[PDB]
Amino acid sequence: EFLHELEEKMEVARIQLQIQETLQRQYSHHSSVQDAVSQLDSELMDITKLYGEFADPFKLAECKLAIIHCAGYSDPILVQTLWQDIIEKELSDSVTLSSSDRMHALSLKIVLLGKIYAGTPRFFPLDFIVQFLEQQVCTLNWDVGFVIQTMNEIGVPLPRLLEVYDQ
Amino acid sequence: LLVEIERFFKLHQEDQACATCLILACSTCDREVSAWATRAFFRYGGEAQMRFTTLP
Repeated sequence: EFLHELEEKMEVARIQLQIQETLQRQYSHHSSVQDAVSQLDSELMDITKLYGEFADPFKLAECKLAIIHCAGYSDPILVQTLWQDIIEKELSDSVTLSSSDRMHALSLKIVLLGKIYAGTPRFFPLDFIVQFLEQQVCTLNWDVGFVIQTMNEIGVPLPRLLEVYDQ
Repeated sequence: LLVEIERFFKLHQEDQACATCLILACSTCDREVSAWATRAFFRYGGEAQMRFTTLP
């Protein structure tokens, strides 16, 4: 049970590290509001606190998603709604020439989050997600296998992908 | 600066940043994070920030 507490801790701590890392990249932030980093490094935080305070205000959709994984929040609507935002945000930055470039970046973003969540079906509804991704990417140049390859890379098995896809 | 490379960019200039970025990517005994990040900067620049490009 000691192990239980330790592992959960490692997970939550990791999230803060990720949030912390993103804060650096984010340009919405001000250096003087260093206070946030101090808070992040300073201690473990409540999940809700992390979610409500950090993820939503800084629109870190990926982090939010991962966090809810640990929480194990099942609610599909909320989970899906969060996914919609991530996808929508991605569209904003893109310009078109980088169809391929965005193609990679998009796959990159998805795979990373995908690796963390993919083990559980609630955040990563493979069935729901695949079409969603295709639909998103559809308004882009296409090469076949672009969508599925990401899931394979995500950590999804060939056998799992096959049955769902066939369905 | 690997996490913010604007500062390098500002002082040094974009070209020089790219060059250094290339060296870090290639550079040996470097952490994967560093190499990947530098590769990313070299290849894509900063997303929705500094763009990497030929201009007429």
